[PDB]
Amino acid sequence: AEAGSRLLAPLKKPLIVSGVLQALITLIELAPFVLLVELARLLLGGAEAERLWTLGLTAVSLIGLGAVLAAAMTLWLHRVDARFAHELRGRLLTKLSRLPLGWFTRRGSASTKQLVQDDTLALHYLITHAIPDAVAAVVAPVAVLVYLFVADWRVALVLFIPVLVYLVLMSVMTIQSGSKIAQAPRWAERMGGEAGAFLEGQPVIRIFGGAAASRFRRRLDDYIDFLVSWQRPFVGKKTLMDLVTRPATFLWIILVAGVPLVVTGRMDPVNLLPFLLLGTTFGARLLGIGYGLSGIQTGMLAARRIQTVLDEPELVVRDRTRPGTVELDRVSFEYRPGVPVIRDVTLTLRPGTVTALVGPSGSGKSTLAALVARFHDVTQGAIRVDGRDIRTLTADELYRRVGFVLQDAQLVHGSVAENIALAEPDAGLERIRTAARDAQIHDRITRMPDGYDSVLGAGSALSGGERQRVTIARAILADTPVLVLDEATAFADPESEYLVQQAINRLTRDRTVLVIAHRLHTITHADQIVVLDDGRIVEVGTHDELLAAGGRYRGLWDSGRY
Amino acid sequence: IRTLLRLVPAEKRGAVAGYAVLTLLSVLLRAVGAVLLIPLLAALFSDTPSDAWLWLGWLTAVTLAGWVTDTNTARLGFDLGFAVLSRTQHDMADRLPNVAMSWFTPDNTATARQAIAATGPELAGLVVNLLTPLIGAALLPAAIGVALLFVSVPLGLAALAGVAVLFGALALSGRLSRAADKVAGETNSAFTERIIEFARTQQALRAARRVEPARSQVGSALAAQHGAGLRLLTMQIPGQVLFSLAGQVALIGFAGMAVWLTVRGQLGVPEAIALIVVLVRYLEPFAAIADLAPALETTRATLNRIQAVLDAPTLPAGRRRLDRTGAAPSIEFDDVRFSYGDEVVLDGVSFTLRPGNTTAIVGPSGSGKTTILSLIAGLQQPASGRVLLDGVDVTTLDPEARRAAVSVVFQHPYLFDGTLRDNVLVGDPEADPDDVTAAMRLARVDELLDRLPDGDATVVGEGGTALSGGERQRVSIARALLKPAPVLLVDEATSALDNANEAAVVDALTADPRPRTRVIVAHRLASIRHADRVLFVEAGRVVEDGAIDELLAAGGRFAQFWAQ
Ligand SMILES: Nc1ncnc2c1ncn2[C@@H]1O[C@H](COP(=O)(O)OP(=O)(O)OP(=O)(O)O)[C@@H](O)[C@H]1O
Ligand SMILES: Nc1ncnc2c1ncn2[C@@H]1O[C@H](COP(=O)(O)OP(=O)(O)OP(=O)(O)O)[C@@H](O)[C@H]1O
Ligand SMILES: [Mg+2]
Ligand SMILES: [Mg+2]
Ligand SMILES: [Zn+2]
Repeated sequence: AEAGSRLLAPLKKPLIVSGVLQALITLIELAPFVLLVELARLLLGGAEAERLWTLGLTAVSLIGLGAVLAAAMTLWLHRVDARFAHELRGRLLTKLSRLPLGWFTRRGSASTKQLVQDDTLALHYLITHAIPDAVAAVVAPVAVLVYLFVADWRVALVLFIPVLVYLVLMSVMTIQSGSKIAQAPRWAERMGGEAGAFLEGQPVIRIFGGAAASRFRRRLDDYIDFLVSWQRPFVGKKTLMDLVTRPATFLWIILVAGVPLVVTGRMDPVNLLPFLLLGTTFGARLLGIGYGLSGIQTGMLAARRIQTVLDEPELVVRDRTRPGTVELDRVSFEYRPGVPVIRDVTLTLRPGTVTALVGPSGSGKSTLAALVARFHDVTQGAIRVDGRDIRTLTADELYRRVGFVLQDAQLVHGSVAENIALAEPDAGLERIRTAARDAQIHDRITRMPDGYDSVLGAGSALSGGERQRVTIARAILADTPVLVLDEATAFADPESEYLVQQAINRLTRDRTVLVIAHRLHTITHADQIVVLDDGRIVEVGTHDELLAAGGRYRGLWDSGRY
Repeated sequence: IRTLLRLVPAEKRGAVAGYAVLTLLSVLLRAVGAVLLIPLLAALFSDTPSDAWLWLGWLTAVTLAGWVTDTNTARLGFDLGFAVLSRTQHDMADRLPNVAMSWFTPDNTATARQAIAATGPELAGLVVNLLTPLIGAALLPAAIGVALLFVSVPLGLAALAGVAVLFGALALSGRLSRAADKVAGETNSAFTERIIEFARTQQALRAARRVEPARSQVGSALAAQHGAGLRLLTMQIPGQVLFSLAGQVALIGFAGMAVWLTVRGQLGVPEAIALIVVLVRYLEPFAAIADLAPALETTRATLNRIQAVLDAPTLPAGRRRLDRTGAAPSIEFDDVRFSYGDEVVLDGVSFTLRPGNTTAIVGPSGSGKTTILSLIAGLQQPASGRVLLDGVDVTTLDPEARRAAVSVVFQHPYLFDGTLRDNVLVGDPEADPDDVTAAMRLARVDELLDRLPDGDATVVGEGGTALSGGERQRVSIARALLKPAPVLLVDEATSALDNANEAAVVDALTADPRPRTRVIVAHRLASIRHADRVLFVEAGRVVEDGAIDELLAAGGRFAQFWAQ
């Protein structure tokens, strides 16, 4: 696979050496049994004792040398694999930092977890074991069989019977499970998505249907049906391979072919000693790669998935190359091709002005905020911050110029100090208390058991309106020249909403602010009110001008009183 | 292993007895097959090789019987492995919706996610891949030692002497690596929860510039994951060294006794040569145990997570049912107390809702409004006090009857990844298309179907992520209205909807033709239109309540609330 060779290119020389070392090791692991054959041949021959001690002690030590070399070789090769995955996992996280945000929405958090963690873990056998097992499974059966075929071709041919049966069993097993191996990672992604939604959507499941009617229960039953149909023939062929390749199976068929040749005057019992001692050894090497073809197939698929994401388009920072000003020029955008959401929007945001973005639900006002953040590139037109295109700005410059609150008060697993200081983690507690105080959340944080160290993990510590005021505190602490407030203060009560708004006006007096609100009574003070209907600017003006116009804004304002 | 037998179904305990008998029989047959070479080669090397036929016949019978035993052991191991898989996974799927909502901490959610994530082929093939070779590899040296007693007593004792060394290495190898393996799993489990957080919180992280691995929390969890992973590879070195010493010590003990007997005439040369083959067969399980022992410790963590969910505290329930399935019940609290941990939310709430009426709940943010609705729907339960539906305590009510009594609109609309229609149908999957259309038309979701290109087949993201904030809110409202439950709970349905859509939705919450007792947790004075009663809740009790005109006339906290 091209996508697999490109990804595993850094491990070219480590993997070549692991193949060369295992050829030497497995030869060393077979040397004791060649010497034990000579020890056995000389015990029958009545040789001198000191010669037997030489063969006996050398053979026992060579068993120790092979065990030491084998253990050391897998240790180094396991650490090469461990260091590659850290390098690879960090590469993926670096890549995902830059991808357009439509990648995350169309995929989900369960597929990202499978990508960064499970798919990199799926490469373990391919990197650490596939080449060691392949070289062992080649050189050891080949070295043993060539040694034994010279010893006796009659018994040596009979050793091919379990070998050929093993090759047929793994080949048939490989073609059968090839389709299921490819289908397997999709099912894990789906079950991770269902399991994640099952855990996250627990209030919905508890009230609507419970366990019985849940989408997770059905997919759980379907997944096990896939596993049983996948694993029953796979495990069934696995055991026949183990039975075929076992030492007891080789030893029995050596004796079935051997004893009649010895009872009759066709073979000496001395010449059976190579078969009894070495004939039973190479079966375990054969089973190593036979059990391992699935690891290679899954690893090669995972490497293909990983390199596909690392080849993704990236929202590049191009080298094309008034303060606080943001200008939208002929901006258009499509979440999906052929589905307009923004249509030729032209707008300018100037310092010391409050711009209110209003309109019907689903008109694209949150999309415009995301476009200024450059979560997605505009399909047409341009968005320029302080005279420079954001496609030319780097991420640090872009997000130091403009700050965001996003209508979906996402909180990370950490303390409220870590959440409020998300923008500037090096900020001090004195600043955090100041930012939290302005966001009207400091009093709540004081009442917590651990105070500002209290953790904000899953299902903890805050109501919906309290989460939003934490994210406002984050934006205050960032202290960027431009600010965007996507539906902020939506869950805030009127008494608390006034205090937060008054603080925002105080802090952003001389700064560019883009407020987005459905509650039109809260944006009467805006310098300009921009009405976005069906992804296009239908009217622009002050509150009185838009009311007198008798257009969409007057309709929304009149309908606000019910 | 003690933990796995706990998870075995009771209906399969007949198969475990058969599996155990065949598993012991597998070891006995393999060991007899190995020691049957000593008389066979002794007869083969003798002056009368024709005597070798008797021992080859017994070897053929023992080996053929071994194939039948180990094939059946594989069928039962597969059946037992998947029976435990489907039993535990279905039990966890059944149990988790009944587990107390306080149990879903970030640590336990990781445990439940990993426990559910164990559904793959690795856990299913547990009995085939781990227990069968572990039991065989552990008992095979002991069975060869017992089998060798019929050839020579001290030789069998010497082979049993090395068995004790094998178990000594087996116990110590797990003991040395148990401290490091626990950290490796814990740091690897934290890394899972940060990738999910990383993907789920990209906008907030990207704006905050906490997205690059040098500055991100997932990058820090990756650095700790790597350090704990490399530490595990190092602290596992003593175990592999200790198994190698055990194998070498057993080799010296076995070979030392064989040579000692041979020079003293108690053991012929062919018997001694035959024991070299039995020595190799005796020593192969020493290496097999070494390869399987690291996998044994990861299984113990896997089964512990599964048992952690199965031991999770399910919520109290009964077997009562409402007097009528669809009639509007009266909702009342009788001095309800509630607290999240030590932080109190409610401190003696007592109200009564008339059946079939619509009442409103308003108050400051963080007051307890969402907690009140959760207690009515049974998501939470009081620390003390009681909630009664139609005069029947919900804590003593059937989970089916309790679940069917309430439909809710949540403050934060969560939609499952799927089509827009599938999320509406969750309210009542058995409803006919006429009923589903009525629910969508009431919730103004019909307008979405015109604007959206795929209509009701629009693919909703994780949550309602692939929909606007106001679009997913109306899909949630259609879901709640479709359900025929006689109690409707509404929580900030106005938050994400524009003025035109808000007014239609608010009118639809009461224009719904079913008779329901409605509770409206609202944000605006206009949002509580058509409300028969209003409850003002502040600091965990209903400080004030009454009609809208009554409270405005009194100029109480209700009037001060809208004055900002
Ligand atoms: N999971 C939780 N763990 C701990 N405390 C919580 C949790 N959820 C809410 N709280 C706290 O419980 C109290 C009431 O919260 P609740 O969600 O019931 O309020 P609310 O009136 O619905 O608020 P809002 O208008 O902000 O949604 C507040 O102190 C809130 O911080
Ligand atoms: N990730 C997405 N993928 C596809 N379509 C999307 C996505 N996010 C939003 N949309 C659609 O784009 C249009 C506008 O979305 P957006 O979130 O910008 O709306 P909005 O005006 O902010 O909404 P509201 O006022 O309800 O919060 C709607 O059709 C919405 O369904
Ligand atoms: Mg929006
Ligand atoms: Mg709430
Ligand atoms: Zn490995």
